Amino acid sequence: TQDCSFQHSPISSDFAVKIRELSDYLLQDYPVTVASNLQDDELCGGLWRLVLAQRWMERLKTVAGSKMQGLLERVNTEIHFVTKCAFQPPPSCLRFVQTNISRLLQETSEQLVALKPWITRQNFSRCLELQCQP
Amino acid sequence: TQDCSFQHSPISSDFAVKIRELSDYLLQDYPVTVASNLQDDELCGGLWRLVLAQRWMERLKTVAGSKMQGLLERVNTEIHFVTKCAFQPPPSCLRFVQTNISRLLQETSEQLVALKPWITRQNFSRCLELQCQP
Ligand SMILES: [Zn+2]
Ligand SMILES: [Zn+2]
Ligand SMILES: [Zn+2]
Ligand SMILES: [Zn+2]
Ligand SMILES: [Zn+2]
Ligand SMILES: [Zn+2]
Repeated sequence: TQDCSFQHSPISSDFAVKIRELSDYLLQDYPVTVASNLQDDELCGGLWRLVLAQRWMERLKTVAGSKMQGLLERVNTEIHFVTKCAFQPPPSCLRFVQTNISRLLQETSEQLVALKPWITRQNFSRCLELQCQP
Repeated sequence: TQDCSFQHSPISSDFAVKIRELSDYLLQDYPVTVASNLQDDELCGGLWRLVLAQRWMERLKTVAGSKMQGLLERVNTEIHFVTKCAFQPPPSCLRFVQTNISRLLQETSEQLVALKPWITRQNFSRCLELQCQP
């Protein structure tokens, strides 16, 4: 079974800085998406969204200018650890809804904060399969 | 009667610079619009489009990060001369279409180049009213 756990915490302490820096050069209502029906799971929840947010940082880098690429990539690095785990592609039941990139960035920050005290204490093996709610 | 002429330095020599400096920090496919059926007019064509690109620059300034505002505010200053004339509100016939902001900025640059050799020699009074193709 693919496992997923972090012995040492992957979250850096100045991640909120790299996000405020990206936001300083962003057109805040740029359309991105967020899952609208992610199952309520107090252990995998933030992790699922970080994986999704992470998938967005990559897509954004491809249509970003030389200098915006660095700000994206630098925020990408703060949450790229989620790929250390074999997360499965989103299920067909997962619905996405258009939201401002400022919303996505704000939530990502929040998820890192809430995840910080637990990232190294929990076994996240069952988070690999993203789950839906109706 | 309302007049629209420019006897000063309307278009500068360094506009492609403030623009490229803006694009380097942009998500190239950010959604904007361009008029799709602007009537054919040798004298007003570019001006009308600059008029529209200008309103976008103002708009995008209200949703931009503190530092993106500066990048914008400077590109807006390059085409700010269009607000010197009493351009009338766009006609109901004027259809708009979504386009990447990269295409808008590229076109805005091309327009300033084409308009540069003439902006201070022509009288644009008849451009105050934007027209559509039949
Ligand atoms: Zn292992
Ligand atoms: Zn160790
Ligand atoms: Zn990567
Ligand atoms: Zn200039
Ligand atoms: Zn003609
Ligand atoms: Zn003004």
